[PDB]
Amino acid sequence: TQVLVMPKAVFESYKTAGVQFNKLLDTNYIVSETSVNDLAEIHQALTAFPFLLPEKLDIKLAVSPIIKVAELGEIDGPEQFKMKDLHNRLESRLATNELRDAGNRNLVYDYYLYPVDENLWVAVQQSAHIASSDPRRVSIQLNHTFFDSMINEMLNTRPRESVASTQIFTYYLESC
Amino acid sequence: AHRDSNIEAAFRVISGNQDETPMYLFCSDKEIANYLMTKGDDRTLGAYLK
Amino acid sequence: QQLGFELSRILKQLPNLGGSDRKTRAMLLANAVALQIPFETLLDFDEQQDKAVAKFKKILSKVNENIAVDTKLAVTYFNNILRIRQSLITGITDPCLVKAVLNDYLTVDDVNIVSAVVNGPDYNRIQADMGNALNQLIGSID
Amino acid sequence: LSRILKQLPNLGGSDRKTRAMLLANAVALQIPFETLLDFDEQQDKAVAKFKKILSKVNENIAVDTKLAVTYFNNILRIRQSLITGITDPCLVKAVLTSDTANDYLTVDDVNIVSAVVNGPDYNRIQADMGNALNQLIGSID
Amino acid sequence: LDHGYDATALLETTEDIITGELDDHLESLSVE
Amino acid sequence: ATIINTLKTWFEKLMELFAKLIRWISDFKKRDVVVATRYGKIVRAVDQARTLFQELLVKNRLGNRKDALLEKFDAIAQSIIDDPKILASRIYAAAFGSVYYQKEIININNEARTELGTMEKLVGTIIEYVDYRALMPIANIREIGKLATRCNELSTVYPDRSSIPDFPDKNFWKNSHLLKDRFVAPLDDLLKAYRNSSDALRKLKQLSRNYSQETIDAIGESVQLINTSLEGMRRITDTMFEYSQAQYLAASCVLNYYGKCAQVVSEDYKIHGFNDAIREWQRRFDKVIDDFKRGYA
Amino acid sequence: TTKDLPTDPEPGDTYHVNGVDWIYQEDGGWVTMQ
Repeated sequence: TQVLVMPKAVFESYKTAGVQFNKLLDTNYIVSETSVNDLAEIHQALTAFPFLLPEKLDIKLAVSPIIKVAELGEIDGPEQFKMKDLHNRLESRLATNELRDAGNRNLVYDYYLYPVDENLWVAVQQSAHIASSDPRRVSIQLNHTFFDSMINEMLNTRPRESVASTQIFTYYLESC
Repeated sequence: AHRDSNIEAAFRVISGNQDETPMYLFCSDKEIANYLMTKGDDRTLGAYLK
Repeated sequence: QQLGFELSRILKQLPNLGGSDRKTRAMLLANAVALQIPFETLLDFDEQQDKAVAKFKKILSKVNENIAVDTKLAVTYFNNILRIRQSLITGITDPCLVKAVLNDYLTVDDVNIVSAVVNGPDYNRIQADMGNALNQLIGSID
Repeated sequence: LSRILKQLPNLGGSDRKTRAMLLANAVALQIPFETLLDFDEQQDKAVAKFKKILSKVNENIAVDTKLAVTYFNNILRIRQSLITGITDPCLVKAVLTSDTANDYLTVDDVNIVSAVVNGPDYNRIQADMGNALNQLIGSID
Repeated sequence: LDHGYDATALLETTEDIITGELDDHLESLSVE
Repeated sequence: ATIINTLKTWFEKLMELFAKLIRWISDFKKRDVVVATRYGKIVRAVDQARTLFQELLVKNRLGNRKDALLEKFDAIAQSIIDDPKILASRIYAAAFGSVYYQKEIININNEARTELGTMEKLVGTIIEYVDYRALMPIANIREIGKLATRCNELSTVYPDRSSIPDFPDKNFWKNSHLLKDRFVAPLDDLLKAYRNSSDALRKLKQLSRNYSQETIDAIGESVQLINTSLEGMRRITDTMFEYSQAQYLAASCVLNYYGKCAQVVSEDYKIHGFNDAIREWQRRFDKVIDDFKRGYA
Repeated sequence: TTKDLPTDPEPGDTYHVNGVDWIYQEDGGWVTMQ
């Protein structure tokens, strides 16, 4: 599968508006149903995801929409230049956000897993918590219900013995 | 007639210009000429011929 | 005059086309209410959104006693407009707003046009460079 | 500093005016207004810091410092109106169809906003809803 | 009623209609 | 008497209506002067750029890359015509090349310039009163209502462009020649007509004398007609001004189309093997861009 | 001047005014050939 981290604000928009979650990995669909700021915030939320996913089980972290847009802007086609214009807007909006939320600094997020098919693992970035001393341990303890949600879902397809050897399984044990 | 005559090749080999195509001159009288001359800006044939 | 009836009476005055009517009807309610509700000073955005939406939904419940509005679509618009409002109060204020409220004549389009012709940075990219090139100064001082 | 300032195309006699706007936004982005206070103490602090920042305009090329303060003060007052809430169609239009609003709205959402906001009777209808809400928003529990 | 059942008083005054139209037009300009 | 107060109240209301409109039209004139100065620069650049491409393509100087570059050019146009700044109203459809809508807008403009003379005559009629009932120019009043009605129809923005038939698609630069003749709103005529009308009413402050009922009835009709005319012309003027702004945007969009197309030619033959004609063409195009930039500067 | 074109023409019609050639395409209406 592929984990797609998005802020709660973006997730609730998708659920309220009724945006097909299946096609959020297809660049051509997400850019039509997603605002420029939402796309930038998804990038920022991916870059703030602290956990290492079980690559040994073919569980990858999604490539941010900005990179996908940047790549398509360099590939010949009938929409290439519209995609380049979108890229420029994403960079300016992303820089605008980075200059505003730079003060966030020392905090960690709660994550909620919303499985969508076997090729997409929506990870909702919820309320922040302040964590300056050993934020790695604080993040682990806070995300207990995120770790067991991931374990429950990958045990649907992956062998139990293999999942038991992942860092995600370990994080669950360390939390409780 | 343009295809079968192989005329375009003859012009290119003789002139040396590999992007040259013959121009077809319509030799009419005074009455027919008034019907051949139309939207003169597009004074071209089916495709690349003039 | 219950709010549900007064808002419905006004919404009836929008021009009609066909089924597109529910998208423009919902949008106008989202625009008016998202921008009209005052913010409480003690709340952060997270709490202000939950409170503002709770009232917005209650308003729709009263409006839907008089005129049909798609609830889920209106909330979608409401949250988007509310986030824009929250961004403006904490974030960057567009120069069109300074211009609209306040000798201001040359507009942003006027410079974005030149940048587009020369294929250089536009106003927003320059604005991003300004703040970035200023980040160190503001952080250093107080 | 000057590297990026030289990226702004020259436009008539406005070179000193557009950069004044750019600087006012650049500072106002990173000095927030704490919602806890009213428009006197947090306002004076934000303005005082802005004027102190203007002390370094000798590093810049074309900054009208008197206008830059005017723009900065306008930003703070506009934020006050937005915190308290706005209904005036002349300002609501400016917010709904703007460079910020086009980044939070999708292409289809903008198309809808552009259909309502640019209607022949928008200003009248929007004003009427502003009064319908301002008078009764408190009635909603 | 508002004023009274006399059919003559029920009739709206033309001068008041002209003033009203002027007031409604000016109100719209204040809104716009 | 109460008649004098009624007349004076109406006159103040009319002058207040003009005072609000005059300020609005002055703001329009100030903005239009800025736009007109920049619009001249844009059109010159578009005419020069259009000629350069006409030469570039008609001589087949691109060679085998012609087809590929043309596809890119279409992609550029598609990215510009879909710019959300371009509203779905027929006003912008006309500004971006549509012919039927443009003709209607021009006809409306030309008619408004003549109906303004009627507005002056209505006010002059009031001066002649303050039985002499003028025959009244209610005719042109029917027409200004129809023109304002059509202006509202044109300016309406639909949720989707598909609601407008023959809306300009990516092929909006092909009709850029229609932008040569700048569209000018009758802003100067409005200011003259409104300022003269306001001053004429200002000179009636001293009324005095009891008036006959037939004089007051005739004045009442004139006041009502003027009120309707002012609202009608306001609707028309705003729509005609919107087209002026739309045409400015359309001219900028065509210039941006040509600018981006030239950039693709430069990049394409910097990656591939450039010819001498290509470098000569690009230098000519760069001169056009430089003149444009210097004009704005 | 170049807006003297016939109203309601057939699709695919071509009409020449003032050195400008106009094709009446079904989608875009009147558009110059080049």
